[PDB]
Amino acid sequence: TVYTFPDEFKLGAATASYQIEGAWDENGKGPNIWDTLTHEHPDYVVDGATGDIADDSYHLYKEDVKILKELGAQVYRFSISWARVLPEGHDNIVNQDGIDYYNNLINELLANGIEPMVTMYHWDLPQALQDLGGWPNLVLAKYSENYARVLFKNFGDRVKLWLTFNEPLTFMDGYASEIGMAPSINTPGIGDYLAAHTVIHAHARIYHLYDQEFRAEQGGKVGISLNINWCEPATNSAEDRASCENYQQFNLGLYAHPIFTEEGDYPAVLKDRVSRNSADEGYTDSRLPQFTAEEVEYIRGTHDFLGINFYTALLGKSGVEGYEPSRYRDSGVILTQDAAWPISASSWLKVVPWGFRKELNWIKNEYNNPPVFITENGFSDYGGLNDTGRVHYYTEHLKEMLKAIHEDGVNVIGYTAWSLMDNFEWLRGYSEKFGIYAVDFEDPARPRIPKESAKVLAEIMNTRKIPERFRD
Repeated sequence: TVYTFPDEFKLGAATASYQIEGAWDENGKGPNIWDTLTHEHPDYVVDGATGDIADDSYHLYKEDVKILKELGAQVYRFSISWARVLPEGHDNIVNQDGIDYYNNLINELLANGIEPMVTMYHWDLPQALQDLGGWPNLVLAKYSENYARVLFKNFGDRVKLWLTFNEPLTFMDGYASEIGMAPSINTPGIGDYLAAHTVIHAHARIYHLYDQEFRAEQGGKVGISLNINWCEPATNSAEDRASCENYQQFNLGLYAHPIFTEEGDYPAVLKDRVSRNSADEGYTDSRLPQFTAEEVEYIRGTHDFLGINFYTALLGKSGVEGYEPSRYRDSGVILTQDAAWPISASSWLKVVPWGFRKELNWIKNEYNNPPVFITENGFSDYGGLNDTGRVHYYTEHLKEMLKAIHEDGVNVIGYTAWSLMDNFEWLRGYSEKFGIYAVDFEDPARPRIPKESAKVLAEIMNTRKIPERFRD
């Protein structure tokens, strides 16, 4: 039984718009911040790669559905490109080609018995909105509401699973480095916190919009996808344990405390440590923005489930490091990775499957066992179809998740593998492969071909259990 998926549990695979679509300026699509980064700053990206074509899923979406059907996916998580739908960012112009494209994809999925799960914002902000400052400018919360209204109105009759944002912990870092994630602005410790603040407000406005304007008719669920690494105490000391709690609160709690707790607001440790550090550095005002009591009440409770992206673990020990100011320095933990952990093709990603179970338990206890949908989990290599490392990664992580469900009572409701196919891996270009299907980026037809991991995941989805040969 510990190896069998619950009957209602949903299994599938995930992608994101800029990573797969191409057609970056086709049929009225406006430019986004990743068009700008890859066009103006190819020195920031491995091989100077761009998403101009990527998997060409704008043209090849029927092929994506075909492979999802072959895999046996019950759910397909994908994102909508804001600037494909609203080319100017604002809602004055709706691009009918963009509406037609996502309707075509949704209708194709449903005709093939696959449920769509839609991420509204997966990092591809319209450049016109970044020109106002982007996420640090709170005016984007209302713009985000207006974007979501267009999405609910056009697609919500057929889409019943929504994520407002994907990994704001990551995309806020686009405001903490001059050479990093789009829009590549160097305001660490200041602009990244402002970006988080706007995202939380935007998420809450979108949830309330759904309640007010769409839920009665559409009957779907709205969540958010938050990434989090497990942080294992370097030693069993109380002080190293404290540092790991700081990590959870500074990385997951930054977003999940305001939304998923009864109290709301940011975690106390986040407010207190930033306030103290800001005072010590001579600022009149804390670098952490504040919610009013009315905002705390508006934001808390804005969820129907929690989306989690889980990949890896770190070791945490008591202490402080990093540049002043920065979120890492403010967090009061010294982070490392254990040399013994198996590696991937991504410097940050080590294979630590038991960390997944620990993280799921941390979330269960902190947030009172919310329904959790694993919206990403996956592994990188540099190429190859006989992807034994990826097969091991998935079978181990799925076993650890099933223990969390069956042994630990964690309410995990679904799981989408990152990714359906090799795609544009952001600053890593096409150099790091996360797909269960391989794609030849030198072939204009971009054929998708199954790796061993696709075959193993198909076997898992078909049998609804971990095969005997992968059990302990």
